[PDB]
Amino acid sequence: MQIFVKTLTGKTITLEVEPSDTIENVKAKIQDKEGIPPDQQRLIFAGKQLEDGRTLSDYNIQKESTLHLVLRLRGX
Amino acid sequence: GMDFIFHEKQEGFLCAQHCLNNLLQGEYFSPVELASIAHQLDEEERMRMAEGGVTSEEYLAFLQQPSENMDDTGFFSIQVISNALKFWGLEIIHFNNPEYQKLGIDPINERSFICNYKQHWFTIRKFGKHWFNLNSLLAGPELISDTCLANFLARLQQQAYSVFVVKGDLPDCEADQLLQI
Ligand code: NA
Repeated sequence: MQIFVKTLTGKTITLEVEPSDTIENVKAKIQDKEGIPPDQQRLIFAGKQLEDGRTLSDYNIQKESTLHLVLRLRGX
Repeated sequence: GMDFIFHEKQEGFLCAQHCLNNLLQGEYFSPVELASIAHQLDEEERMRMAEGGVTSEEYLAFLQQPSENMDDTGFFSIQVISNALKFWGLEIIHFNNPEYQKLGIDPINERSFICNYKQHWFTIRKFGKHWFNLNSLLAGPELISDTCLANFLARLQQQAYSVFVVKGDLPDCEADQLLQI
């Protein structure tokens, strides 16, 4: 299924994922696709920072759902 | 040396500000501008968290977390650098971005990059046909020869380094005008 990952800085990323995918897997997809390393990713959905070990299914994330991507990298 | 190049040397930890100022070639950015950019980014994140209810456990736990955009040592984030660049019509992306990489651009033909090494921001940019390192931790601007540039940016692969390419027409400055032909 298809979900959307909207950053705070303009870009919305369109991913192909499955409900049994873990947040960990999704972050790895985002790395594959966008080159953003998992460590620099904070993912938010419906008011909750998503935990790596749980699944999209666990969070009730469905087709056309929109997640939010906060990037974590500081300097200095 | 290299006096016609604008080079803001490192005051303590204000490296984001020197990085941006050195890229744009002047005193473009001040501490208040960047703190406000971070505060608004913080508020944007809070709004996304409030989607769950400002009374929920998750929301309240979040308010007890440090900012991801301006920490208590005064470090600014990639999101703040991003938004400061938008002021000037500039976009920024991980140099290792797979869509960008497919373009097949020779890095020698870009105009500016921003690097993050061990939590320090520095700029590398081109004036005329010449690449310079504009790192605030440096006595002064230093040439980087074309044969070296790509290899320099490839430090990405190290855990220590993150390398960004800044796309768009940079504002005009005396250094470009002097070094062009
Ligand atoms: Na890296």
